[PDB]
Amino acid sequence: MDDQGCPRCKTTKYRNPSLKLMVNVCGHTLCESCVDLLFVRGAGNCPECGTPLRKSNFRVQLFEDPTVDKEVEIRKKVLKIYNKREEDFPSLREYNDFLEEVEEIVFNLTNNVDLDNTKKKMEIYQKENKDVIQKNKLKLTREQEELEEALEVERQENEQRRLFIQKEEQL
Amino acid sequence: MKLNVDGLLVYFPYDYIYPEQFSYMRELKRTLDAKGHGVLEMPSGTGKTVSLLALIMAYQRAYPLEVTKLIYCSRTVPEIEKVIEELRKLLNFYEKQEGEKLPFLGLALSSRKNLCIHPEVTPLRFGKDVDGKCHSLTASYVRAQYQHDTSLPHCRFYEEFDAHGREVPLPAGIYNLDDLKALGRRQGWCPYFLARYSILHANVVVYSYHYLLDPKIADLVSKELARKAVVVFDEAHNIDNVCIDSMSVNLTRRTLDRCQGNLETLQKTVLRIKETDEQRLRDEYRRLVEGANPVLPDEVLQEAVPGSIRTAEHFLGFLRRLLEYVKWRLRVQHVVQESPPAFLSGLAQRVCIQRKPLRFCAERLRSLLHTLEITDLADFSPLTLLANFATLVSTYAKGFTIIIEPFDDRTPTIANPILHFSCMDASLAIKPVFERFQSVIITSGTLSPLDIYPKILDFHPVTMATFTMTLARVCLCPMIIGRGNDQVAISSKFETREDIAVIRNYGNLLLEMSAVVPDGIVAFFTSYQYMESTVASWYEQGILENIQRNKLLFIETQDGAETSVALEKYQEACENGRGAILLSVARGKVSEGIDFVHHYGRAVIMFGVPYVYTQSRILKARLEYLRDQFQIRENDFLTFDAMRHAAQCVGRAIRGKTDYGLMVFADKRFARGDKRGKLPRWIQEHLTDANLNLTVDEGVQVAKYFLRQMAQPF
Ligand code: SF4
Ligand SMILES: [Zn+2]
Ligand SMILES: [Zn+2]
Repeated sequence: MDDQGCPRCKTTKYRNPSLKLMVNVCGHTLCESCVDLLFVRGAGNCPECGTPLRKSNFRVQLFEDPTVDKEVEIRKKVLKIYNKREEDFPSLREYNDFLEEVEEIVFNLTNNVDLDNTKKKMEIYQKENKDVIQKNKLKLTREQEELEEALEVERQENEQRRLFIQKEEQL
Repeated sequence: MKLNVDGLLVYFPYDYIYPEQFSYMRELKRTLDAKGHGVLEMPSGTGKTVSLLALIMAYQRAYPLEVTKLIYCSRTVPEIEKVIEELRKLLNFYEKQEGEKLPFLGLALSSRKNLCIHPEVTPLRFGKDVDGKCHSLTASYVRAQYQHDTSLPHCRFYEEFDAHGREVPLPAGIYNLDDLKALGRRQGWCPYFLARYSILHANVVVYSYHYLLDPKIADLVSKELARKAVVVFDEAHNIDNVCIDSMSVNLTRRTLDRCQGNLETLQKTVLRIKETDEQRLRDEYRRLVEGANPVLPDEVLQEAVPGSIRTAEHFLGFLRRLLEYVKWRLRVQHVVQESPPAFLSGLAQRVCIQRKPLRFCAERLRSLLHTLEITDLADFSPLTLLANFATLVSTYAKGFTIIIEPFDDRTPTIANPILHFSCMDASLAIKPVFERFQSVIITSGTLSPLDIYPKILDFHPVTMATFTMTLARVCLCPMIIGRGNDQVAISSKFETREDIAVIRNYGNLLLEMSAVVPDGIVAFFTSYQYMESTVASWYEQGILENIQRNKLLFIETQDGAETSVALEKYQEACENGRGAILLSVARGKVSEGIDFVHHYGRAVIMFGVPYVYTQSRILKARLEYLRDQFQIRENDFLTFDAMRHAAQCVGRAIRGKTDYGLMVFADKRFARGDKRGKLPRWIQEHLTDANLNLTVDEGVQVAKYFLRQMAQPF
């Protein structure tokens, strides 16, 4: 919302900040009033670049920095790969070496051509999915579930503490 | 004067000691013999330093192996200067008694800003600026370039110190800060680094808390060398607040914008470095793979690996992501939100920033920023603050909390929101001191009752004794006035604050007390806004003009320059027969910094019990967490915070040399048993039921009579 305005229609960005960026394969600071303008003609084409889009390639995002928008979306996609837990590797260096390669992949995708990254990702898809990728999908789902359970346990304990001290006072 | 203490024989410079001094020395010797941390209170502002220092020196002589050295800390450098003066006098006395020099060293550490000899940094007074300039001059890059001896300003003092002081340490002696500056000038060495090295072999070292509490700078000079040392904190009743401040980090919108600009400059500098010199500075990557100071204490700090951030670009992107998350989280407009662990979890989920890589953020910032050969760290200081916050949050949140304030107090609508990371318990940050050092003595004056302190700070005290000053004459005659001439309650309650009758009672009491009291009087209010409201009411009425006629009136303001000018004029007014009435705030920095002595602040007036506003959400976390853990009632802790502050701001008049003076508290709340009980023992025992709730007129009459009694000689 801190951006000066859209490259084309920098108006709404001044009147109100309600508009949120729209991510695309192009990687852009697109705005809803401008998304309508893209829908009317082209229907999934970047105005200046002209990059084709299958179905408008539009998804909501909330950060004034377009570079952060693209980086966060690319990282979201990448996290689906190389999600194996650290303890799977006993080697000290290998704990974060693969994370280094992951972030290198992210930076490569942000600016440089993604053809090599896609070919490499196909290679990692075939070799790792056989066993480890689906296993770590399961384990990360388990840890998400148990963290939401633990936060609800914390909030049950806080509600019980509030209501029991109230019943202390009234009793 | 050699005192045959029960433990041993202890020298003493002055001729006579009061029985309270005997009690202090015996209790202190008991604590040292037990070799266990403890806390004790002594009334006198001065005299306690000499007794403590003499006992510690005698104990060191008797059992040198038991205690390696003494680490005596004081609130402020102007105060610690008086301590070094006392130590110098004691050493001169002992040296005269022995007839020869002994291998004893005593020194005081202080900031490079306070003491330094470089003309370039001399004109600048801002501490971050001095730190950055000194880092630039002493940089490893500058040292290597000095080896080349190219045409460039190089700070010769550090180089000469490295050449000479490394080989030869200072034999012995006592050096004040000012005298150490002269020694550094004469020897072409650093008064700072020379003392830093002497810490390795020094019998006595003195420096303020922020040199011994904050893990960033405290640890480096408080390394494990002093495994068994007598660490002592003087007048450290406000130790919890400073220990919390050593951890709390405040993030603001302006600071975040400055961080973003600094980060842009960092990126540009990285590009320039890549195009100019790349391989030599890339060797940093190799040493990083092998594996401003970190805020993580000894055991909490970790150095396994930097993490996923292994290159300049990767680290820069990580900081960009975290800064964007903080920016948005702060921009959100809503009620105050608290989230110690939920903040970390939400950060990791929303922006994909794992806590383990986030942990080493500040350390990797220090290393990478060093690689960049920046001009100075002053420009990038906001980024380092944000990095310290980023590493701290990922380090721990069990006894912490992140508070967000989209709207600031005293402003219906302001575009400068603030994110606080205020701590809740000081035990977390003060644990290393207690654990590392065999025994710590928290010697304090005006101490609110000791029982609370073990609860707030997790330690097992050895002795719990309150020492009462005993003199042939009643130096202090405190009183509490709750009933005015109208026989109306004068409590300064929030709902009763607006009461014009109560304000009038305060004004009339001040008028009469200024009429009778001799030159020099200080009145402490509860807040700036309350003080201004009372002053305005008195101005609308004729009371204020009469007070002005009777005696000069000075007022305190938030601005330090005006505060200093007003206090400077107040001192001259006290010296002259005009007199002065200094209105100030209990929480004001002036109240804690200033010390009142004979013919200074003769009658200390306390207008209302000092209570912090019940809306500041930081205190809500700090207080409800104490209720949940350590089991302290909210009202108990609030009244403790009021009584400790009042004792701090009212205990100055009895500084030393047996200078008479009266402490009047114009609030019926102090008459309550709980307030009296929590009041320090020495003041309370002097206080009696006869004068507990004197009317305004009766208090004035008894004050006049007591001043008559104290006027005559011994
Ligand atoms: S190296 Fe020594 S003399 Fe030079 S600026 Fe730093 S403290 Fe001052
Ligand atoms: Zn637009
Ligand atoms: Zn485009």
